[PDB]
Amino acid sequence: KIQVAHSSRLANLIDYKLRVLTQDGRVYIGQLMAFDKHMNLVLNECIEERVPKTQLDKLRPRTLNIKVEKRVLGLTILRGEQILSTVVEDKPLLSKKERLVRDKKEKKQAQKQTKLRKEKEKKP
Amino acid sequence: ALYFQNLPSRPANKENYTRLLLKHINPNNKYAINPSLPLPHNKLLDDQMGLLEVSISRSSKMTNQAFLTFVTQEEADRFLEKYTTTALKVQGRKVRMGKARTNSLLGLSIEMQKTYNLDIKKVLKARKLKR
Amino acid sequence: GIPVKLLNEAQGHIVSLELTTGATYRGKLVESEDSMNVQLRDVIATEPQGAVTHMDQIFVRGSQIKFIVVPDLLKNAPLFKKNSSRPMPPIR
Amino acid sequence: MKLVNFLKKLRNEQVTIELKNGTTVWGTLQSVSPQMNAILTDVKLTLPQPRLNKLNSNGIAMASLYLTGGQQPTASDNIASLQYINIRGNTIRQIILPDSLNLDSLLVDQKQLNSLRRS
RNA sequence: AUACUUACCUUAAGAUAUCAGAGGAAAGUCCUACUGAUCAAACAUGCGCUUCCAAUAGUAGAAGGACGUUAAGCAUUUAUCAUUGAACUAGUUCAUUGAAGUCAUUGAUGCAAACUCCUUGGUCACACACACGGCGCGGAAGGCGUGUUUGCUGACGUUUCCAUUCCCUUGUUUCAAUCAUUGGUUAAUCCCUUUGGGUUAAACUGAUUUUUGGGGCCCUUUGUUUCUUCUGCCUGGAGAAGUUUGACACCAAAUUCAAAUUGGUGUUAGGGGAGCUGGGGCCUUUCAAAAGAGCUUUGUAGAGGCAUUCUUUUUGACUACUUUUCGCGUGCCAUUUUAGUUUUUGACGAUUCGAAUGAACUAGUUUAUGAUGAAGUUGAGAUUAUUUGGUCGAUUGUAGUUUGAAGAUGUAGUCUCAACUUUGCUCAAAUUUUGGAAGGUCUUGGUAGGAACGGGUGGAUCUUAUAAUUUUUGAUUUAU
Repeated sequence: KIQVAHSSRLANLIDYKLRVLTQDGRVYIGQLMAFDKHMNLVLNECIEERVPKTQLDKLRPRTLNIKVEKRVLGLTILRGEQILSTVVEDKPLLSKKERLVRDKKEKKQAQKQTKLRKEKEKKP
Repeated sequence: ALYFQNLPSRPANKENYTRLLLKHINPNNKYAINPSLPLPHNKLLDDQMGLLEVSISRSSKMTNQAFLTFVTQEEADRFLEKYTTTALKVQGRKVRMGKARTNSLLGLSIEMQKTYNLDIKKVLKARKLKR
Repeated sequence: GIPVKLLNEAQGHIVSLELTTGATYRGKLVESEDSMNVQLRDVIATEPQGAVTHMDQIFVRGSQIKFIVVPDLLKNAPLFKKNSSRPMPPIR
Repeated sequence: MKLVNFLKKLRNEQVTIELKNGTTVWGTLQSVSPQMNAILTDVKLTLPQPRLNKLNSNGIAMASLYLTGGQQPTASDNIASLQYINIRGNTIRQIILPDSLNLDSLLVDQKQLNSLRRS
């Protein structure tokens, strides 16, 4: 499927589509953007998947097909208290090289902003 | 002992490639599951209804054609009139198949059971094909 | 942290809530603090068992909040800029 | 003293992280945060079977286990295998570390000595 | 943007890898672009490392979705509580009064299929190739390893700071014709010293460039190549200007009254080549270190050994012999007009040629014929068996050695081992590993900012407040 870097922390992984497990047995799958000290994180396009009480008997030990009722909720902010564990689903729309490119161009543009602001403030 | 053409070259792992090939032939076969794959040694079956082993090299000469061997010759042909010249298609492509010009190597282990000289001859003529 | 700052950026916009008790409060966000406790205006409430009601004003404790749904257009909001250039802070 | 600083020297070891759910995780261990957030690499995480003539297992842990995406369809018992699970710190109950490593070398904290050596 | 008025408010703390050793200002601290080890980051760079990257020899297929249809699909289960009166069995129906009351019953739950539609990929190159399971060019994602730099990282300010480039192209590819440029080969003529060198014109061949024509693929580039602006295009792929203290596009306003004004968001791109520069692999040369190619005697150095005796006791310990009680060897050197097995195919199946037969094609060619011809004995070693040559456990007593206790008496030389040198006898040169310098070749990366210094600087990380209701030191394994 997908191989995550053998040493990769929550800061190394951004924009990866994640799979988030809460205490209540439901899952939030989507792109991570930010997170925090106490690990409450922000997902971009996320869908909460749930195993109904009626399908649950199908998971108890004996090819299984579970009907997982899920609903779509975009740009949420989770709470660190509820989060249990996190897994990686996919890798970002952009490669590593391309993200280096956009990072460098973004930084250069950011410096250009500071110069254009400084010299717009100084003379007038 | 059977011979194919224009199969997908792209999967690079023989056990994954035999997964795909076996998957197109027999849906709901033994192995859609993927814990493990069997490996008969030179001199057990892969799938029911005639299949035994699968052979693929990476060589530029053998690139797209992968060969199948069967339990016996009448079942080897029985697989051929299963479709009866109605072309099945693997991943992207209809395959054109025929009888192998050389007999199945693992079928020789079954025949003579019913083979050190062949292994000597293969090392010799291989040594000469290197030249 | 950024997750709370995005909640402060969502003031005056329709947001959704999930309390850990199971209810759902969807309505317009008036106030939010750094303790994540928010107060909402003109909100529709869904009880854990589905019974839906309507209340004009509500205040919820942040510890009981589970997830908050925020208008999607805040995704590209400047909080998420990785490389950003700030000026020098004023001397006081 | 913070004993979590011990776990940070256990890096690259086979370990079971036995959580509050009863879920057990066998895996190779990577950097452990100061809040005891434990990040693993190649993990097989499962639930034990209370026998007791069919005593229903944890109902939340089965759902959380199927929802990792790592449970394969043909598993007879209840397990899942996946790469890279990151575990919040407050979820951990017990940690079973291997028998081989010696504690006397790892249980020495450099800050504890540093405080005494300096005074 | 400036001036005035009013309101709201002001600094959690500390730190930036660890360990060890040497040095500077008995204890501790601080410090050393000091020395080692380990760790971490960035940057390079490698591995026959691992996985993945879609049909055009066809109207497909892989992954993921539909908050899509069939679809009132099929199979199930559900629609409030209390008070009073009438009838009623001994709970049921109707009417009235009060309380709350997600919508749905075309619902909800379970089961399964068919169809349709969306997003994504190198839809690359070479190949249609009878094998025993590779070593085409790239891209994505990892694992492992070596090397360099740095020790969290970035903006800002200061400096005898150091820096300091170009060209072509923006459909692409291929062939042909002709033009131009450079190089090699052959023939002829002339000159100088049969041979060599130079020049001449001519012929052939390779590479590069200009103009035309032909072919192929692409044009969704949908605002017709998307780096801008302006001109412009399908009978065409074009032309002009410009490229970061700047230009352009766009959004917002209120007025003026179509420009600008002020505040904001975004674009300034891709490809190739020359130069310069960083890294890697290979080759050649130069240098430094290390090593490898018998016996006897003599000399030197180092190491080891060599100076109390006698008697008694220890079912104290060990070894050997003999006695008492409960032919064999799992044993070995030499020889079989000795035997058996293996090994050396030591020596005395493949390829080529000729002949015959069959089949196919137009006497010739090809294929096939376990299809013919030609190119057991001896010796040595090892193992086993046989034969004669042949050789060798427990209790008591004696002898030898070691240890302990008691009593009595007295107070430099030699040998062996190792290293070096010289002489006799026999049978400086070259090779390899490690490290440095130069040149060549292949390959890859970079190509406009970088270094030092400085702070009442930003952000990351760590330590402590911080295990006491608002997230990480437990009330969701449903429990008695």
